[PDB]
Formats: sequence, C-alpha cells, structure tokens
Amino acid sequence: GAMGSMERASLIQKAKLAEQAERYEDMAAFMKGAVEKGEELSCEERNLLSVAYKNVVGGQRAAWRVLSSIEQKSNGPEVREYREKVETELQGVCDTVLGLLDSHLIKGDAESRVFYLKMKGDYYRYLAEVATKKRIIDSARSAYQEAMDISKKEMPPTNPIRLGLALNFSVFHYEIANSPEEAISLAKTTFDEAMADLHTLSEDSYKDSTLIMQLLRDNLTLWT
Amino acid sequence: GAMGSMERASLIQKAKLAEQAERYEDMAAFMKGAVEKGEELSCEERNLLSVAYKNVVGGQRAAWRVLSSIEQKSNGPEVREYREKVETELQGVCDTVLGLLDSHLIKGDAESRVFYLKMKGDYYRYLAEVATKKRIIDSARSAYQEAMDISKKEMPPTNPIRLGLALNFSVFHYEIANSPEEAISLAKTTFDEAMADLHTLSEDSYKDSTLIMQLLRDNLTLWT
Amino acid sequence: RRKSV
Amino acid sequence: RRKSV
Ligand SMILES: C=CC(C)(C)OC[C@H]1O[C@H](O[C@@H]2C3=C([C@H](C)CNC(C)=O)C[C@H](O)[C@]3(C)/C=C3/[C@@H](COC)CC[C@H]3[C@@H](C)[C@H]2O)[C@H](O)[C@@H](O)[C@@H]1O
Ligand SMILES: C=CC(C)(C)OC[C@H]1O[C@H](O[C@@H]2C3=C([C@H](C)CNC(C)=O)C[C@H](O)[C@]3(C)/C=C3/[C@@H](COC)CC[C@H]3[C@@H](C)[C@H]2O)[C@H](O)[C@@H](O)[C@@H]1O
Ligand SMILES: [Cl-]
Ligand SMILES: [Cl-]
Ligand code: NA
Ligand code: NA
Ligand code: NA
Ligand code: NA
Repeated sequence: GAMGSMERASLIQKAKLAEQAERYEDMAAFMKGAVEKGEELSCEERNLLSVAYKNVVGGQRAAWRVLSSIEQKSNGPEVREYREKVETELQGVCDTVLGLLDSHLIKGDAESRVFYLKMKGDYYRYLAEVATKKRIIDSARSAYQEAMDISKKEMPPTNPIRLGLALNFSVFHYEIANSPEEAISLAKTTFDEAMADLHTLSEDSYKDSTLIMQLLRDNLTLWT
Repeated sequence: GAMGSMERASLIQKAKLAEQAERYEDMAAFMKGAVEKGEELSCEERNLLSVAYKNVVGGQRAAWRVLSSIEQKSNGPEVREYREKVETELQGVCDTVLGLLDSHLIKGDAESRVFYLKMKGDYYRYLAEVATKKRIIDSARSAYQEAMDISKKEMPPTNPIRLGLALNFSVFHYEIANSPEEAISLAKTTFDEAMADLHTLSEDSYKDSTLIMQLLRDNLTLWT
Repeated sequence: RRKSV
Repeated sequence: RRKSV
C-alpha cells in the first residue's frame, strides 16, 4: 500500500503526531501501514489503532445520524443520495478495520485477543446501525460473546478492556438486539462486580477503569 | 469534474445538508461543483462557499501549527516529513479556492466583488502563514487593498463584509506584514467609524456586524 | 446519548 | 489567539 515504503517505527511516530494534530484519517492510515508490516502490535500501538478508527467512524456516524434524521423528517432524491454517500463511506471504513482484524490481528495473550474481538464487535455494530442486517448483528454478537468468555476467564473485573467490552456489548443489547433487560442486567452486574474489586485497581489503570464504570452508571441512569 | 453530472440546485441543497452534518470537505466539493456550472452565486450561496473552505483550511492550519510547534521544539525526519505533508495539502486547498476566484467569481455589485477579494486575500494569507513568500504576501496585500478601496466607496461602515475585511486585513498587517501599528490603527478606525453608524444597522445584519465589532475589540485588547 | 468506549 | 472571520 501507500505506506509500504515507510519504516514501521516512523509510521508509529507519525500516528502519534497525527493524534496530537487531531488528524485521525492520517492517524488511521499510518497505523494500518504499521499493521501491514506483519508484526504484532504492542499495548500502546493497539490503543493508537483503536483511537484512530474510532474517531474516523465516530465523525461519519454522527454525520449519518444527522442526515438520516433529516431523511425521516421528509418521510427530491438529494437527501437519500447524500445519506447513502456518507453511509457507503462509513461502511468502507468498517470493512477496512474488520479486514485488518481478521487478516492480521485476531489469532495469544488474552489482553490482545479481547481487545481485537471487542473491535470486531464494535465495527460490526456500526454496520448494524445503518443496515436495513441479521447476518451483521449475528457477527457482532459472536465477536462480543467470544470476547466476554475470554475476559471472564482471563481478566479481573476492573480491567478497562473487560469493562469497555461490557459497556459496548450492553449498548449492543439495548439498541441493536432490542434486549433492554439484557443490556441493563449486563451493565449492572459488570458495575457491581468491579466495585467489589477496587482493592486490585492498579495505579496505571485506575483512571481508565473508573471512567468506564461511570459510563456504565451513565447508561443505567438513562435506561432505568 | 466529479460534480459535472449533478444539477446546480442539487449541489446547493447537498452543500446545506453537508453543513448541517459538519461535513465541510463534502460541502466545499459541492459548492465548487456549483461554481463550475458557470452562473454567479447568490448572497447565500457565497456564504456557503466561504464557510466550507474556511472550515476545511481551518482544520489544516490548526494541524499545521501543532506540527510546526513540535518541529521547532526539536530544532529523525518524521516530524518535518509529516508537517510538509499537511502543508502540501493545505496549499492545495488554497490553490483550489484561488483558482475558483480568479477563473469564475472575480470579475459587478460591490458586495460580491469585495466578498471575493477578501477571500483572495485570506487564502493568499494562509499561503503566507506557511511560506518560507514575498510574492505571496504582495498578492494578499493587493487583494485586501482593492477590497478596501471598493468597500470604502460602496458600502456603509457597519456592513459585515466591510467589517470582516478590515478585521482580516488588520491581522495580515500584524502577523504577516510585521506592521503592528498599521494593524492597530486599522482595527481602531474601523471599530470607531462603525460605532458612529449604528443608526443604519439593518435588522438582518445586526448580529453579524456586532459580532465582528467585538472581534475587532478582541484584537485591540490583545495587541494593546 | 448513551455511552460507549 | 487573535480573531479573524
Ligand atoms: C496511545 C496513546 C493514546 C493517547 C491514544 O492512548 C489513549 C488512552 O489509552 C489508554 O486507555 C485506553 C482507552 C481509553 C480510556 C478510557 C481513556 N482514559 C481516560 C482517563 O480518559 C479511551 C481510548 O479510546 C482507549 C484507547 C480505548 C479503550 C477501548 C478499546 O476497545 C477496543 C476499551 C477500553 C479502553 C482501554 C484500552 C484504555 O486503557 C491509556 O491508559 C490512556 O492513558 C490514554 O488516554
Ligand atoms: C449559508 C448559510 C450559512 C449558515 C452558512 O450562513 C452562515 C452565516 O452567514 C451570514 O453571515 C456571514 C458570516 C458570518 C457571520 C459573522 C456569522 N454571524 C453570527 C451571529 O455568528 C460567519 C460566516 O463565516 C460568514 C459567512 C462569513 C463572512 C466573511 C466572508 O468573507 C469572505 C465576511 C464577514 C461574514 C459575513 C458575510 C456574514 O454575513 C448570515 O448572516 C448568518 O446568519 C449565517 O450564520
Ligand atoms: Cl451525493
Ligand atoms: Cl508523512
Ligand atoms: Na423487566
Ligand atoms: Na433515569
Ligand atoms: Na507606536
Ligand atoms: Na491588553
């Protein structure tokens, strides 16, 4: 690809520069180039990859929701045409990320496996947000479910990756799978079991875990 | 171009949709397509064009400043390489806008002429921000100066376009032409003469004019 | 809007 | 940062 001629270390370096500059499309391209080098990603490098594509698709999703809302309000073809254009671009990015996960990253340490399986569920979920669909939802559920099984066996309840996986799998249940009670149960059980495990909250993971715990409580407050 | 097959009215419609979705690159492409249809832009259509490219280059400039600051802090080649990459992209957008102005829009009513001449100065100024340059600065000065002459003869002191032109020409003096006193004099004279002309502030231009007057006072407070 | 991470 | 419009 376009990044084939650049050193892996230089791609990682420029991904951090792009992050500081809030150039997330560049950031994602650099990290894709790094994945293409064929070596496994470190903990920090996985974070760079996830943050880059999370922000890229985040902007596309937000734009899609604005256009879809306008489209539904109208019950010419321009609104549909432009919404489909943003939708196609969004799907393309999701396909790019899913391709990286399945071709390179998903294979190992439970921390990395759960990380990538959460991503797989997330980007199938984003595909499901715009799908008009059952296959996509099933693929998201499988990834989330496998990640849940591993994290339950291999990771403590306060681990931020385990917490974030549960937060998103709960959101999946609520607004994708039309299972509000399952979403609520999962969020509550996750929050409660993490609250009883704070004695093992490890200095460099305290801020991430407590942040996600508050996001879990945010959703419970919204849904109950 | 890519927009050649789309109706002019549809391009304008999708530019407004893109604005609501904060998809400014799409917005700019749609408005470029509209300009390419060969007809003059209405007052509202000129605003759509300016807002689209202002936001596109605004993000590029902000990213460029982050990277340039990092580059100067370091006094490997990665930082310079990535800064040059963002810089080249920024220059390309400026060249695209300048090409539209010179090939299509600048030719008419004083309101449109001043509008486009301000844009020409603005995008030469953005080129000057990254130039390492005298030709570029001279081109920005000419455009601003011609716009100033027209606006002084044809427009009231409270006209938002005249006010915005003076605000930006003042910024040009301060940080591009290294003439702080000229920047200060222009900002003060502009503010003062608009304050004595509020009796002619016309309902649908009051908010724009008072906003820009506050930006003029913001800069004077910063510079004095 | 509900939270994800 | 100084203002422009
Ligand atoms: C590489 C450098 C940068 C600056 C990009 O690192 C970003 C942040 O990466 C770490 O954190 C991660 C994390 C977030 C925390 C909730 C942010 N924390 C606070 C206080 O806001 C939000 C991110 O999207 C990310 C990567 C994603 C996942 C998701 C990833 O699913 C695939 C699961 C939860 C969470 C984990 C992995 C957090 O470990 C560090 O620990 C933080 O210091 C650091 O800010
Ligand atoms: C087409 C629809 C949209 C929503 C995009 O229109 C945007 C705004 O276009 C009008 O305003 C203009 C204006 C601004 C005002 C300062 C915003 N006003 C407030 C209260 O924030 C900031 C913009 O960049 C713009 C276009 C640029 C120029 C610059 C343009 O140099 C080339 C000069 C000053 C100013 C003038 C033209 C203002 O007339 C309307 O009057 C406002 O209602 C409307 O929001
Ligand atoms: Cl379209
Ligand atoms: Cl580069
Ligand atoms: Na119930
Ligand atoms: Na509630
Ligand atoms: Na002096
Ligand atoms: Na001061």
